[PDB]
Amino acid sequence: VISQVEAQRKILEEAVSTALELASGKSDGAEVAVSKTTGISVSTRYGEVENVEFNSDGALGITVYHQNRKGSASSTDLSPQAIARTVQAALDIARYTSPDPCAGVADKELLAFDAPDLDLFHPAEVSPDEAIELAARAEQAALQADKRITNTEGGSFNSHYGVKVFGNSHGMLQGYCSTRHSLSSCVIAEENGDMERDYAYTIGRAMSDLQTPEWVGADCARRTLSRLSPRKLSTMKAPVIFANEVATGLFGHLVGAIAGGSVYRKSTFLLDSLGKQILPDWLTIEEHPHLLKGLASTPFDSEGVRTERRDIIKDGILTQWLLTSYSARKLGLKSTGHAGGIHNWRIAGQGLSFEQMLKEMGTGLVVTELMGQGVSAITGDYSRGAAGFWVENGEIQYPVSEITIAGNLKDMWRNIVTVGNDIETRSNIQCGSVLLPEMKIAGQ
Amino acid sequence: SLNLVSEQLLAANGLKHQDLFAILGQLAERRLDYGDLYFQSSYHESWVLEDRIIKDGSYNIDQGVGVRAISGEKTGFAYADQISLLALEQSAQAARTIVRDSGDGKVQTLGAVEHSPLYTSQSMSREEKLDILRRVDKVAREADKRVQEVTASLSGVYELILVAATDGTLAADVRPLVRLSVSVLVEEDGKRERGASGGGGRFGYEFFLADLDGEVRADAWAKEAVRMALVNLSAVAAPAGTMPVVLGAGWPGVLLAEAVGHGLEGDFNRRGTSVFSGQVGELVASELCTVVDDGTMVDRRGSVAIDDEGTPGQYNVLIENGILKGYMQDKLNARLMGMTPTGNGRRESYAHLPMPRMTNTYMLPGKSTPQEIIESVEYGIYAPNFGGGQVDITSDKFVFSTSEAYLIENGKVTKPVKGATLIGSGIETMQQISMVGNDLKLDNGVGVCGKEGQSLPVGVGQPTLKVDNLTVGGTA
Amino acid sequence: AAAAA
Ligand code: NA
Ligand code: NA
Ligand SMILES: [Zn+2]
Repeated sequence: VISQVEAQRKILEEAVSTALELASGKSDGAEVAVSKTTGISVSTRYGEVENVEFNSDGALGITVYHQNRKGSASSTDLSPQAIARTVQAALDIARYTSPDPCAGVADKELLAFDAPDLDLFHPAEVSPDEAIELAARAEQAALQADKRITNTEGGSFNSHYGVKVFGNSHGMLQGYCSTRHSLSSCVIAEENGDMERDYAYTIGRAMSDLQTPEWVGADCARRTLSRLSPRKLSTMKAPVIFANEVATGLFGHLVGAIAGGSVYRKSTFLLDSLGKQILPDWLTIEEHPHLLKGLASTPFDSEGVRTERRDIIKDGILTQWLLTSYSARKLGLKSTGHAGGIHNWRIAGQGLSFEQMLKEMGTGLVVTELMGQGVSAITGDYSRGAAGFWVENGEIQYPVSEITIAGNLKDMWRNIVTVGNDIETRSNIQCGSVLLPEMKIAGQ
Repeated sequence: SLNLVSEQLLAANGLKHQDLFAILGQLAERRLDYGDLYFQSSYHESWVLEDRIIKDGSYNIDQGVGVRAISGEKTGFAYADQISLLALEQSAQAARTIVRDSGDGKVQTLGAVEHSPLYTSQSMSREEKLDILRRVDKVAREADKRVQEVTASLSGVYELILVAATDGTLAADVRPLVRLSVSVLVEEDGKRERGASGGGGRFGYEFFLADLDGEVRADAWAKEAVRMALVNLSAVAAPAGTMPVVLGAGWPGVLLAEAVGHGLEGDFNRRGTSVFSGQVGELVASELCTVVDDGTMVDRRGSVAIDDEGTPGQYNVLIENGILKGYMQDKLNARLMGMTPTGNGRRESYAHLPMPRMTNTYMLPGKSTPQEIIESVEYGIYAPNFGGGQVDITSDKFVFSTSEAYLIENGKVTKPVKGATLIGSGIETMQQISMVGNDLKLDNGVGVCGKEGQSLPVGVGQPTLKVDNLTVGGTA
Repeated sequence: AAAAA
């Protein structure tokens, strides 16, 4: 694999240099990104091979600038003649677009000319038959757990490696390799004519970081069986715990509300909140772009800008926006290295286990799965479909479904009671379960 | 048409029909029910207006071949971002490893047949395209002094496809698609809101300058985005609980298209994982309800002259007077269920597997007037527009959020209310339909459907209809 | 299983 990848990396570096040189005589600036991803995706049904898919995907994108006018083009063909056609297409577009002084190559002083090695590349030579056996073991372990498991949506295994190279007309040319592997299963249980589905998974940059297939199947069966025979709650007001797996997404809504694109257009409910305490005074959100092997670590953003350790929220206070080159320029600020999103968020627990949080709440709703859109970027209004469990006397009583939870993000974030030590560790944003004092629940 | 596509995808890349025979032969060395070769090339352009200027544009190209080998439940699949003999050979040799056993080699002779044309095969100048966007900006800003921002975009695709299979299928398509999108922001005394409009279909950009009820279409849509934004600016908190809901005609058909339409896709029903599995012949809906999926609609975004397996688009009655009649299929799931292809085998591109998918999904009209429907409600909600949502076809749940909605009080539409999320069961909701209007419409050409990470252009529609009880996720 | 405009 490693010899294949280094051969690909050389071809990609040449593609970037070729595109920049073709652009250089006819534009004031240019940015070029290329990538190649290769691997396998397999599934099983009742432990037998179902699908075997061989993946091989390439891409080249260019943006050019002249008189502050911009134009872009892309191709999946990386031959020199296809590159030439792509460059000419972008140049032709920039003849007709209007001058816009916030557009252009990122500032030279912010570029990662000498980008750090973040150890994201851990290849495996997994054969299709080996892949199928991992997926089959996970699915079989789930199916064997309980006689109420009467159907399946299968086992799945994925393993891929990638190479990415970025260059621009300030002279940056840097690239890096990465890997991702995952294993999952999803089964169906039934009780009294009512069917429910759930899943479990493991993910990592190295194969030796994954949970076992038997762990995955056990977790899948546990989750699926816990959903059986739910109740539809009556309409009420009650306390709500966002379980860890959905609490990460609750903090996730911050990203859209502090993104520079929404801030300069005045299309965010947090427009007037920079420097304000929007979360509890004990709560800090840490961004860590340079964690070794990190799931969302990156040595530079999609515009080649350096990524930095930052506390986005510090003691409850909003400390900065999430900016790109264009949105920074609209605001009179500098890029914060957020072109392409956020880069590992961490929120510490305040001491309690999930069990201790149930005891503190006493009576209320735990949400474990959320559905739909239902979140307004401009107002903060929140209304989402939910499934989970009803809690009384500090103990889970029964599963619930076919209900909504509603509020406004400003009030929800400000009045968080606590965050648990039960940290979800498979995602970009990582935190434990979160307790809120009240939401409006719609049902019967 | 088959000749024209063959010259562009095969002859121009050094391939002949005998190369197709050779590669299908390589697949049929193994014990297979079916194999196919799928060729594609496309070009995509876009232009964007914002801050009263032509801010951006793009030109994107893709091309390639995908190869499948199928035995019973099983599929092997490989592909390449190029069209060449070597890419075909490498892809076939990888895909056929799904089964080790030898086959008899007995394929059916390749032979094309005619199908009905459903859409045409720069048609406008660059400055004329950009003038559509300039016109939208001018009309939106002129409509109300509170309009502060306008983003308008034009998108166009030209796509060629050719499919050849071991069952003798040899077919081609030429697929145009255009879309105009408009978004506006309004401001008053420090309060801001947004509204949107647009659409399109399988034709050129001239559609956007044609007549819509006595005005230029682009002008009408610019004004609609402003109207929507101002309704939202005035809207108050929505009520919470179970109550009657009147769903508007057109795009609000997305709610049942998604919940019931995905429920009736043949892959879920073959596996037994849909709530509709084994229910053919049963009453799954009010007797007032007939639901169709229709791939045959001339010029529509959701239509398929052929699907991605070469099966011509069809008018498929899924539910008729409340009774479940059958399922949407691809070739794989039709064989396993003992049924036949329906024209629903669709794939996002050559780099993805086909599966059963929707085309244009809608409910047929009934006998009530929309006025009669509204007059029947003492207290409830009227919902003429939605954003998006999500469905669970196993436990039978849907979740969809309103984008324009009102209270109904004493049989009249009254106060506008803010985004609310509606939740319910697909079967229970259809059984709660007590009135069906005489005002069928489809969406303007905006639908996008996702399944297993694959996004496709679709249509949705319905008349006005009344759901007697549905949970509304407001705050009040 | 997720649709939008
Ligand atoms: Na230059
Ligand atoms: Na026909
Ligand atoms: Zn869909």
